[PDB]
Amino acid sequence: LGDFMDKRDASIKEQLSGVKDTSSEVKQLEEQANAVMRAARAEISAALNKMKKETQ
Amino acid sequence: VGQHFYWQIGGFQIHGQVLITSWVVIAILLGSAAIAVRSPQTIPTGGQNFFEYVLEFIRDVSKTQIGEEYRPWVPFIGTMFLFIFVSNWSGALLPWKIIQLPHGELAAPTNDINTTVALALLTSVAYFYAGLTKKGLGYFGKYIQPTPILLPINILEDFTKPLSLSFRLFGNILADELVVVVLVSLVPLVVPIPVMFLGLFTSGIQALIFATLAAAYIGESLE
Repeated sequence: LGDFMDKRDASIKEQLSGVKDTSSEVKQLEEQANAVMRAARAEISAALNKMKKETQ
Repeated sequence: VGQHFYWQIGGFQIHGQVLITSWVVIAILLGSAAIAVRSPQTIPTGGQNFFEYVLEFIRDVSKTQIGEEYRPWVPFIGTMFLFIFVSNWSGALLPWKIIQLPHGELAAPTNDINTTVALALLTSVAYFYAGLTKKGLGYFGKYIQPTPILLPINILEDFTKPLSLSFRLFGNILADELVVVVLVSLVPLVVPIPVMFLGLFTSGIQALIFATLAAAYIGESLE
């Protein structure tokens, strides 16, 4: 008579744990979506300047 | 009116009301509990809803009182709740004046000495054991640090509390038996109509107060 309500509350428990790890993953994936173009744009200007020194 | 015993000797003079009433009430209680827990669904269906409502009632009244480890005493206090509940309803309802007994009567388990003093004794054994468990084995709750006088009265109250709860159950169920027997002995039963409601209310709340009073005292055992 106990495990029947244990399951019905454990559903909300696993749900809230899932939403917590979900929000962590959302911020991390948006960080990486910013980061890939940011890394490309920054390093391309880096190589631009460095090769431009030898060009001058 | 005949409450003593009948001579069903078994090594010592044993009470007959005690035996038959407590045996049949335990039997019908386990027959109710066992046949309906065979095939339970995850949804609280017809009887499982009632049984789980009783059990969450016991969960609340055991969670609010005792301490951090009430769950192993939830079986004890819950079977006590169920026993007093069904025995009060059986004393209010189940017919035992049309059936006659040659040597005595047969009304309820708590009408006699044995199955109230047995409850008191089992609770007291549980209190002494739980006090020697949760506290040390040298001196249980008896030991007096602040006051130099409370040393004998500590064991004296630890002796006089279970008998007090016993006398509570006595003064409830014996009074109820007197109500019902004189009220059906008045005249045909056109008189018990309003009194049956008060008896039912008092019996149900008698079960509840016995439950919470067992809870309070295993709480003191924890303390």
